[PDB]
Amino acid sequence: RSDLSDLKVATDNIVKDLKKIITRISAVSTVLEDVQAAGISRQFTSMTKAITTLSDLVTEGKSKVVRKK
Amino acid sequence: SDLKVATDNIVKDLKKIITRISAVSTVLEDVQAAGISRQFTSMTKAITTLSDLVTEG
Amino acid sequence: LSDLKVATDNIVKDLKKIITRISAVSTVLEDVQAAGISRQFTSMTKAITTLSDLVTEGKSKVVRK
Amino acid sequence: SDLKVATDNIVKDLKKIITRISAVSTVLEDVQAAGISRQFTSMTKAITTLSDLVTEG
Amino acid sequence: MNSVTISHAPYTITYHDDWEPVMSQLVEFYNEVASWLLRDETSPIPDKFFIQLKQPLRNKRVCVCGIDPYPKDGTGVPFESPNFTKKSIKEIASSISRLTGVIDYKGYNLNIIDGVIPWNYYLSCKLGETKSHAIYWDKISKLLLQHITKHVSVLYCLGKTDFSNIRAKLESPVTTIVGYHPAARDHQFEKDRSFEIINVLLELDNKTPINWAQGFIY
Amino acid sequence: MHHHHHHGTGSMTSSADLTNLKELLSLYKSLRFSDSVAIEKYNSLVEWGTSTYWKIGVQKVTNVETSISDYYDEVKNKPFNIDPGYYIFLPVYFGSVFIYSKGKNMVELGSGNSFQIPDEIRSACNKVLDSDNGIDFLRFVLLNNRWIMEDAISKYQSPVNIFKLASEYGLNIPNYLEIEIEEDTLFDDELYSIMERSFDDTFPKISISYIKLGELKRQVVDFFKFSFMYIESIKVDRIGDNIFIPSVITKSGKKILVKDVDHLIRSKVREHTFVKVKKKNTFSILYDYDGNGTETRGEVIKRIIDTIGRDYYVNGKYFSKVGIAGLKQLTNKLDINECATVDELVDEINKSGTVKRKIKNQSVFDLSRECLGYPEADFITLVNNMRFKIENCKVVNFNIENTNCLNNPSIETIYGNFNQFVSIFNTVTDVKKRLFE
Amino acid sequence: MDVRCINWFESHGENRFLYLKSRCRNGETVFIRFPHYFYYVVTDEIYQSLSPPPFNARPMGKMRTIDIDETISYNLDIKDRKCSVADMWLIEEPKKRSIQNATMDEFFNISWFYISNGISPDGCYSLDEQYLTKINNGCYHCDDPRNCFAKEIPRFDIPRSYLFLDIECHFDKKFPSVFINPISHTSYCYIDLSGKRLLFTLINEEMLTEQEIQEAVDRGCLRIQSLMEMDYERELVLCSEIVLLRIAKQLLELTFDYVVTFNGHNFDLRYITNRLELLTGEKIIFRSPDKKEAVHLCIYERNQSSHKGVCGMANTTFHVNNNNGTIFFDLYSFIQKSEKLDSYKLDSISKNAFSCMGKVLNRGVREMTFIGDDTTDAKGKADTFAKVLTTGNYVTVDEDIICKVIRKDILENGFKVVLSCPTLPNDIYKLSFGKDDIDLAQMYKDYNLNIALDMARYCIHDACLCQYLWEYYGVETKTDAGAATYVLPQSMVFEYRASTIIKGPLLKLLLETKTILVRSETKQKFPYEGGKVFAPKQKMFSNNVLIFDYNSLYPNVCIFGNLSPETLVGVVVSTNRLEEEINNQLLLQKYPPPRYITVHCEPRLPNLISEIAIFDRSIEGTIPRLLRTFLAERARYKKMLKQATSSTEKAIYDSMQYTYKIVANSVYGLMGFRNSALYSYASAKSCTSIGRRMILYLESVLNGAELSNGMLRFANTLSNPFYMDDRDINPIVKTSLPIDYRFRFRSVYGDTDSVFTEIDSQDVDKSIEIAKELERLINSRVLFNNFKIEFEAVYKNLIMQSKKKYTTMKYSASSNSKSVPERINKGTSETRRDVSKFHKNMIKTYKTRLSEMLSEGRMNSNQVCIDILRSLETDLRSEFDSRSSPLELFMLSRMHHSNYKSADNPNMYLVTEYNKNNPETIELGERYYFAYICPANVPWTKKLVNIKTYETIIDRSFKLGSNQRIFYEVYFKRLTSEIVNLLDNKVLCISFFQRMFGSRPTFYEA
DNA sequence: CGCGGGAGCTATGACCATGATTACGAATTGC
DNA sequence: GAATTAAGCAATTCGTAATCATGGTCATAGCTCCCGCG
Repeated sequence: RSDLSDLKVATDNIVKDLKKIITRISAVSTVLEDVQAAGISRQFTSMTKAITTLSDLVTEGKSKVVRKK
Repeated sequence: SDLKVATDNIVKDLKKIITRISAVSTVLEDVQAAGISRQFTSMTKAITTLSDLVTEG
Repeated sequence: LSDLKVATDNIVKDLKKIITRISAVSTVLEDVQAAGISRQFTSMTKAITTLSDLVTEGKSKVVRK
Repeated sequence: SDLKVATDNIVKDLKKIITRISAVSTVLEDVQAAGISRQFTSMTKAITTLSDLVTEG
Repeated sequence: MNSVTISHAPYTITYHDDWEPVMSQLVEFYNEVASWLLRDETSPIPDKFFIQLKQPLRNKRVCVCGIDPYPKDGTGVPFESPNFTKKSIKEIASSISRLTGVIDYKGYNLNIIDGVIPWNYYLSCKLGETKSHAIYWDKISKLLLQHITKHVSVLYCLGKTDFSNIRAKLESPVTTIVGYHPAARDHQFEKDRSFEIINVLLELDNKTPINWAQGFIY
Repeated sequence: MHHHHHHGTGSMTSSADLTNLKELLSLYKSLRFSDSVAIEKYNSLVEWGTSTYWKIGVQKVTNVETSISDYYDEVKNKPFNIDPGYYIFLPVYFGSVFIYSKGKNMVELGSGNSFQIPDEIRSACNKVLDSDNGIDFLRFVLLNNRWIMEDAISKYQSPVNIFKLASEYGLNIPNYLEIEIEEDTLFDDELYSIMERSFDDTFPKISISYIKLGELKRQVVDFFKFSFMYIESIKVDRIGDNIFIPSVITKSGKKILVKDVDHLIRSKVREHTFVKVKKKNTFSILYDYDGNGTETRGEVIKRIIDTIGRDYYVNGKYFSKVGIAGLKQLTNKLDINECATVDELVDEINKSGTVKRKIKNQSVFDLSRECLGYPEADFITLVNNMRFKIENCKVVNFNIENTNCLNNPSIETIYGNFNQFVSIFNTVTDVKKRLFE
Repeated sequence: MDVRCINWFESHGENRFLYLKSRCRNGETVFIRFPHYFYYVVTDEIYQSLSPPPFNARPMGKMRTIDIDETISYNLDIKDRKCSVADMWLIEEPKKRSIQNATMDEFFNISWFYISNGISPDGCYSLDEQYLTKINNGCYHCDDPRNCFAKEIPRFDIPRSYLFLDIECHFDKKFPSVFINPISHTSYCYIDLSGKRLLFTLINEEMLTEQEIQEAVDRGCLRIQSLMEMDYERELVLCSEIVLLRIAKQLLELTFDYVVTFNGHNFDLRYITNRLELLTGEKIIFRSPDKKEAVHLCIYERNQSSHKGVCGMANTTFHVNNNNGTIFFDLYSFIQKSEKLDSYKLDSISKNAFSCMGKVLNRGVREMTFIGDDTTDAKGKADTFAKVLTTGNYVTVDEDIICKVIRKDILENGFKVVLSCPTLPNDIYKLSFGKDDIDLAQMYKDYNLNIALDMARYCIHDACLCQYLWEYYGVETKTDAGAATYVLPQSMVFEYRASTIIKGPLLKLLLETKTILVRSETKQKFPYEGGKVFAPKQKMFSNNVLIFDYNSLYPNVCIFGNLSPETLVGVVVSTNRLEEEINNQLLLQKYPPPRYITVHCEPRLPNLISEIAIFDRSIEGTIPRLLRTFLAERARYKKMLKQATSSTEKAIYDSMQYTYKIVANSVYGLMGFRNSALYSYASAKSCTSIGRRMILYLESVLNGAELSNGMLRFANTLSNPFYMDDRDINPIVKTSLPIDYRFRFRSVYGDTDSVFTEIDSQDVDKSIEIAKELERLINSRVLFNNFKIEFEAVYKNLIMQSKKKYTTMKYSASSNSKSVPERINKGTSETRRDVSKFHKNMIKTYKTRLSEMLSEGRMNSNQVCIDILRSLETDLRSEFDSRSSPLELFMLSRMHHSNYKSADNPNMYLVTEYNKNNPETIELGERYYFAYICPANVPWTKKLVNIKTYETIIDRSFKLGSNQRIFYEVYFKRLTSEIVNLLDNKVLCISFFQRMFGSRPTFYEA
């Protein structure tokens, strides 16, 4: 917000912050693999809805930044 | 419901990320489009592995 | 088991997955602490202390001397 | 109800790893022993950081 | 610069390096037309048939094409008259003097101008006859003018009836000007401004305009 | 039958075809400068040249990029030392760049379309071109309904006396200052700021062009900083009787100037998103960049109208208003005094000979289209997709046939205002009936 | 003094004179010299404003001058057309005079001589000898062509003189050169004023040895040494080449009515005059009838530049600069202009022309006897074949086998000839005069006296073949018909295209109607829409298809709509629909539908949405009165053809009605042509629009037409589309047919002027009777004013590949079911000249096989697709492996021109490489045989790159080398594409085309 | 213990090759 | 020496060349860990 003389520092911020949230989501990936290997019974329909919402959000993010010319 | 609120604040923080990249994404350069398309495709590979791991088990 | 190369390769490649998973546990715990929900970490502290005792015993028993 | 059984499975896998290192440890030889010792320094650094995150409140 | 053998009376054709790709066919046609051509007393000297082959074609950008040499006292260079008794070169000198304003001239020569190759279509004519050796020089003229129009940019033809078929006589499209003959009646060569058109068409092809005052002989 | 030639050739050696070829050469040398009409004339004349002389050095053109950058040079954003000598300084203005070449139409840079200009500006430009033949073109700037001559690029003469003549026939000009220098003064930001201050024009300038006395290929010099300011809203401002300018507004309140509607929509300005601007000392100037979003042309126009308001439509370079429209809009487009009915209007048109001649020459549909300020091709596209019920040259009932035109929101806004268009068109048919029948 | 006009011709410079070659009843040739003037038309005030007085000025009466300018109007405030009636004068000028504002300057001075003096160029005239001033023997001067050429006596027969010739030249290379190769043979057909048809051939004695010369003398061929010893009565005469060329010069200097030679101006007469300048220096001197001027024979190359695209040079015709009145006629140029054949050399022209059916009565081991008469072929075809066989030497049998004639007997109504032919099974074969199975270069290489006499026979066959092609095409009757109709000199009839041949009768029309058409503004460019070609609704028809063709549709369109440039009231255009509806309402009120017709056309500009042209029908214009004159005179000459008994008068009237048909069809095309004197973009576009509307109207009434209970029910209301008409609009129409007929009519296809109606019946005679009923019912009720359809044919098993491409059998109105089917092929590969004869033959046989499956019954297309693909696969592999079919069957053709947008077109470069390498010069408009040639060492190729670089032009001297081969793969690709376009299912066809050539085949979409 | 050198995986945009699409022009017929 | 003509478009097929879908390959940034030297 306000004024940015160069955008590129905020671009470095969003690259590092999105790297952080990739580390979070890989962490929950390989600990959900851990609790699946533990053998406890779970119901992950709400997780399926949550990753469907996440997929819709990341396709909305990718639909207007990926293709040039 | 620890994973529920975990996926909840990942959804919230990622939606904040989507809003700020929507604010800045009108004016992105070419090598920026290349790098952030690479980074986004890595993240969608991560959620594809998530979908496979929670579908197969 | 001859020349102990396969056993050393196994105990190198497994502990990288182990440190990846315990860094994942720390990362998701930081995430759920940043959620704002109140949580209690008594049994987690007990498990962390006993695995710290076991890994210090392993470090004392793995010395080359 | 899931992180405690996750770290319980971590403790069980570490028990298996510790028992097999104790089985092979009649001979180790110095370079891989020093490598495993530096891996154990990384182990206790990760454990120290997670202990800080559970004692910070 | 280059020479090839000829079985007939000129016995030698001197040509420039850019005149090379038509010379085998020109010798082939001349070796069948010359045995019948050299019976008639030609208005140019038979050793002066191919003077214009000694001129390069890359520096030329416009070609002034006549249908034949002058029927009397043929120099062998088209529109060249040291005596300056020919009416056609007098009208060329009059039109270029109307272009430049230079009225104090002794004679005119289209050969000495940079970028201008004066050309006779039929390279020879009989003494006192017009278009006499047309059947001898037909395919030779088609070949040589096709080479010129492959090289030069603008073709200027000094005849309306004579050069009416000039698009048929040339296989490649070239900027062609079928102008009026200088000796034509009703003063149509006095009326037209074809050398101005030559200059304008050369600046349309991004070429250097012709200094027409170079051709005056003082 | 050789009284008819073997293959007859025309009088292409004559002086009339010489003058036609010289016109071809002069129009080819100004091919990028000319409009579409002179480009079509050039294509027809190249076709004539191929028909007569069997080959022409130039070729027929289909699309020509309208750029006068051959008479300009690459712009620099660094401070630079200047050579000693005489220098004339002309400001370069923010608005859309237009040129008035020798084809007597108003050529637009980047598209080549001929723009419609008022009659007094057209007459002043014609008098300027007829007074001095050596002018290649007249560079103009369109912003806020003011046609101002940014520069007058010519080969032989200076633009100073040309600008003096443009002041004489009524064309608006910037202040010209002939300031000479002695040493190699570094043209920094402070000297540029004091030069813009000494220009003393309230109109927005983007850069400064310095003019040599005897040297062509003139240079523009621009100092700016690329900035990215967050956007609060897009607000419209009144610059005419009916039309509006876009003006995009930040959180702090700094007014970022927008060149036109096409400049706003080609950069894809979205609410609460960052934009690329050229930061100046006083004003804020939006950069001439292209947006990188996936949103299409019709959808970005639709959302810009939806943010501004559904009673707005795109009219060329400027937005416009719809509403009630009676006799006063026809009055102000007829530049005469106010009317209450048809009878006083037709009597004072009978008093005004020039207004009556303009009514006679212009068609009724064109007059009623210019009354409400409609775009030309967009309104033709709207009318060409719908049917009418007509009695005595009056649209007593109209219905729309093709719904597919209504996805464009400008067409939908003109269709909403078509009732007022029908009322004004019935008024102008009544006027043309009581004058010439 | 009774004369009949032979030719009109002008003096070659100096004093400009116009001469008339004319023939009396006793056969004495009469020359009349006229002072040829530059005629100009000015008004009265311009005529008095002339500072130099005119040489002559005849009062032309009050003639209206109308400004024919197509100015578009965006409203109905249209100013009236600028009609200015003034006294007008014919400014006859001996020299060319530039007169400001002089009207009617588009017309020829020869046409102005014709119309103003009342002279028809094909007319018999009783001359008043007081106006004739004698110059010398046989030549007169007429200073007053009005009163002298006033009595038009009817036509009388004349003894026309002729010189049909052809020459042979020696050659060791591909083509002879003039300077190094002597002339071997000059044959002539000397038809003089007495009718004594002399066929004599000159033998070159310099190509024979002395003992060979005396052997030729002992064989009966007399030998001469000069001109005075020459006798035209003996058929074979030996001489030196100088004496031969002096005989040629003496014959060409004779004032024949027609010297006719096939490819003669380009090759034969040019070679004669050039070799005459070579060996002796003499010149063929053409002298004027008054003998003031004398010109030499110089073949001037006349090139016809095209008018489309780059306007490049399209055709080249060669002519003779004679001023003695002889119509030096090149048959090569004439049949190039008229006929559409693959090659225009004399062998193919004689093969197409003189084709006859010959039955076999006697068969031998090598001598096979053919008999042709009126039973074998049509009437007059066998007599024509006997006439050609009188001097003929070789007969081509069944398009493939060329046979030398051993003995020829001329019957009373046919021919009897034995042929050097193998024994053949069938009884009836096609006999034609095709190619000649000799190798003329080797035949000249080993040249002896038997060779000399055989090519003397071939040379006299070619010289008489000029006569047989002259009489076959009716060129004297077509010449007289073009002279009378186009109002041109008889030499000028075929040498001019549509604009000059319309400028004569338009001049007639403008002087009867007292009308002047002027164009003050420049003529700008628009494209427009032509006729509406409908999509064929079914690709195949097992049922009969009725052909209802309009009787000269676009002339009836112009006469009906008054579509002339001056009757155009205005062009109403609209950029928007609202102005379009305002203009529609104001067109309904302002211009009433009976007096004015509103033609809704396409927009001429992309911003316009409508364009309506208004035509005043209170008085008729130039185009309708000209076309009414053309159609009335064509009907009149067809009526006199019906009341003619002699074959000569029948030929004259048939050529008259044909020439009027050609000029009436030409009036359409000259309205759309920008530079024509008939140009009117609004009238031409309205002509196409009204003709399209009539096509839609006739298709719409015939779509779903049901003939039930002896009553015809049209589906749509029988309304005149242009205006409300007084005639009945009831669609249910009484017939004159039996009640039991319950048949459905479906308009499946529609041409520019033809509507194809498919009746569900399959009986032929029933379809013909019902269709004649439909034709008369349509002409009585459906159509209106001058619009009449003529029923052309019943199409049995009509096979339509696409639009304008169909193959069918003809069952005409005169024909019946008992008559033999006649093959009409339109637009497909048999008429295509870019298609090899192998492709034509196989598409004919396979289309006949698919016609046979359609005639046998309803059976599935998958199995038939399979068996046609198997048979095609077998035939194409057998053709690729065996190569049994000859070079001629795989040989394409192309017309050479210079109308090319790209200068580096491989067609232009290919013909340039041929003319640069090979001694044969291909002119502009020449049709050259080409084939696809690659070296034989390459294998079978699936993919194709650089196909047009494989083009090589094939001539008569070309032989296929051992290392070279024909590229058969592109022939199989084109042929297989044409098979699979006819086939139904795409899936097997794409698989076959990919397994055979490895590409995706293009399929037509209906 | 802490960060640099280096080496290897790993997608990923830019670029090149191949083949299918389509405008584009000539040839040709039709009416 | 010069001197003018010159039929319209609809529609199909075949070859050529510019353009683009698809796919292979190659630099290339990320990026992640192994080893290491102080």
